This record gives sequence, structure tokens and C-alpha cells, in this order.
Amino acid sequence: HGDVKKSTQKVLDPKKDVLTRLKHLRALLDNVDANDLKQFFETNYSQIYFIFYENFIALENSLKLKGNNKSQREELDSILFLFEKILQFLPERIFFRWHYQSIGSTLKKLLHTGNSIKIRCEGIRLFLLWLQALQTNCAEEQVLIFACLVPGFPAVMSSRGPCTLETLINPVKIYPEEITPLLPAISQTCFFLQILLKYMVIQAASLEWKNKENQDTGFKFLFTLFRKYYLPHLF
Amino acid sequence: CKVVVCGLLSVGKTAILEQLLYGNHTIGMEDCETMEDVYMASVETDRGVKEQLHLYDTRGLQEGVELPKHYFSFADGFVLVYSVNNLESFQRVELLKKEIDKFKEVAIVVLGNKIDLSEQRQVDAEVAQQWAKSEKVRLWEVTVTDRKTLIEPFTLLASKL
Ligand SMILES: Nc1nc2c(ncn2[C@@H]2O[C@H](COP(=O)(O)OP(=O)(O)NP(=O)(O)O)[C@@H](O)[C@H]2O)c(=O)[nH]1
Ligand SMILES: [Mg+2]
Repeated sequence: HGDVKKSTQKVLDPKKDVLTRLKHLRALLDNVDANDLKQFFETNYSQIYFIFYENFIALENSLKLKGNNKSQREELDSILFLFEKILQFLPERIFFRWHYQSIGSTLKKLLHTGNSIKIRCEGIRLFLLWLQALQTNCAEEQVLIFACLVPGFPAVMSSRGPCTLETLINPVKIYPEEITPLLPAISQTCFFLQILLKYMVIQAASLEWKNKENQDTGFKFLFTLFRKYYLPHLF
Repeated sequence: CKVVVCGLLSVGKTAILEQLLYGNHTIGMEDCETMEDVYMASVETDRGVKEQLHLYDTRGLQEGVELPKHYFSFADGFVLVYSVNNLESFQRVELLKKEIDKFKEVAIVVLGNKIDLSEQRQVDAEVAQQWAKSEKVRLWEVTVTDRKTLIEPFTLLASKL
């Protein structure tokens, strides 16, 4: 009984290093049943996102210092797994724009066109999960990103004017964080269109949807955006 | 550097952060209650160096709704916000401050927002200034409709951290 008790206490301990807390938080994700984790996530949403965000930011700077290594990718793949579990277990709070900005910026760092293809596909996969939970409560921007996930389509029109995925991510003394590629690539619509459809089909088939099953409501919201922007130009 | 922004409902916590970092806040207009969020901002210190700040936006405090106690346990600094048109908002800045001291050096900046409603004021400047001198913190009376008001308090916070 020590493993879960001891790991859970450390995750909940604010004094512990956020790096140390993540190590045991990941341990919980692997050994604890989904219904048990959901209630754990519902109760401790505030600190679990703190563990994710601080560690993600931590890895970003590391990638920009040591460069991209095998070990870094292990850590990065773990963070996104936690990120996904956040998007799965807390749709109602996400729907209410809980960490609307931090999640948005985090996804933009994966969706950046300078990233390796794998990461860009990962960003698309997680974005669709975010939007399925955000649903109608999303702002205008999230729609434009959805309409720009696939390059080469007719330039999208927004309230301010025409825009592209690259314009939406990167438009004297104090300035906000500038989005930069997480894993820069090192030396097309057929493709990213297939990615968008492949992931949307998986989300439809996705199991363990919340008891409220508002996942159905979001997916149809996701579908209307697909019907509005991508379907018309499909044979 | 982790910074917690806390205050009563609709004092301008998110408008201060967003008008500071983007200057696109239109007064009134979109009104959505904050629950939790983190902004990333780099601030030029007084030396001219830049410090990266993790600005944690908080849900508005209310009668019966207190700040989570684990913010006290990790926050490097605090931005305490009242509205000069709301006496209770200032009264909550005080009680939060006494907390901060009890629950364990940190940097605290107190902001007095909505001074454009000067004729609608409920927090005298003199009493607020005297409280700032008494608690030995730095307190600015600022407004979101004029971004230049916001810069000074935040560069001071960055210089500390
Ligand atoms: N005239 C004026 N209005 C302001 C000023 N600062 C904020 N407001 C207005 O006050 C309202 C509340 O702002 P908001 O940033 O949402 O407040 P909050 O404290 O983040 N909300 P909560 O505490 O519920 O999360 C908005 O309508 C905003 O436009 C100011 O300096 N002047
Ligand atoms: Mg707010």
C-alpha cells in the first residue's frame, strides 16, 4: 500500500520540487484506474496543472539549451501524456476557459510550422481535444486555427482580416512570451488533411467520455467547423 | 519567477495583465470570470536585464471564497489588486497581506485600479498610501484604460525577483 500512498502524498506536497512531484504524478497515471484518476484530477486540478505547466516550461528551456536529445524526447512525450490526461479528465473546467491562455500557448508551441512533423501532428491531435471540450465557449481565434491546421487551403478570413496559421501564432520594454518551435525540424495538403480526419475519427470512437457525455456535443461542434471550412473543397 | 495575482471579483486582475501584455483590453466589452490561468511575460528590470515571470491569474476572491493556501506555498511574488471605487476590495488586500506574512522573502506589489472613476472613489488615496507605508510595500494607483500606469509597478516587481 506504500507506493500509491507515498506517491500521492508527494504529488500533493507543495514544498516538494515540481520536478519531483511530476515523477510521482506520472507514477499515479500508470498504476491507477481511470475512474480513480478522474476523481483525483477533479479534486486536485489546480495543482496538477501547476505540475504540468512548470515542468513543461522547464523542458522548453532545456530543449533550447542542451538541444534535442533522446532523453529530452522521453520527458517531452511524458509531459504530453499528462497534458492529454488533463484534457480528458477536466472538460467541464476547460470548457469554462480554465487555463485558456496557458493551454492555448502550449498548443501553439506544438502547432508551430517550424516544428518537426511528429510534433506538429501531436499539436493537431491535442488541439482537437481542447476544442472538443471548449466547444462553443471557444473564442474566434480557435476557429481560425482549426481552419488553418491544413496548409494550402484558401487563406482564412477573420474579423480583422485575412490570416494564416503562422499569423495566428506569431503576429518596447515589457513584451509577452513569443511562441517558438518546441522541436525545430532539421533539413502537403494530402497529408495534413488526412491527419485532421484521422484524429477526428479517433475522437468519435474515443471511449471513457465523461458521464455528462458532452463529448458528443463538442464533436458535432468540431464537425460544423469541419463542414464549414474543409468539407466544401473536398470532392 | 512565479507570481500570484489575487483580488476581489472584477477589480481588474485579468484586464491589468492583458492590457499590460497586449494593450487590447476594451473597457467593459467581453466579461468572463477568471478561474485559473498563467501568462508568460518578460520584464526589463531597472538594470536593463530581462526576467521571465510566470503570472498566475486567480479566481476573484469573495465572501466565503478564499485564496487557495498552496499559492502561498509556491508563489515567489504577489500582485495584490483592489479597485479604488470598492472599499471592500481594499479591505481584502489587507487581509491577504497578513496571510502572506504568516504562510511564509517575497515581492508584493499593490495596485489600485479604476482611478478613472475618481468621482466614484471609495478608497481614499491618503489612507491607501498610509497603509502601504505601514506594511512597507509599494502601492500604485493605476488604471487599465491608461497602460502607462501599469508599467511602473511591474518593472519594480521584476527588479526584486
Ligand atoms: N473603467 C475601467 N474599467 C476597468 C478598469 N479595469 C478593469 N475594468 C473593467 O472591470 C471589469 C472586470 O475586469 P476583469 O479583468 O474581468 O476583472 P477580474 O478581477 O479578472 N475578474 P474575476 O476576479 O471575476 O476573475 C471589466 O469590465 C473591465 O473592462 C479600469 O481601470 N477602468
Ligand atoms: Mg480574472
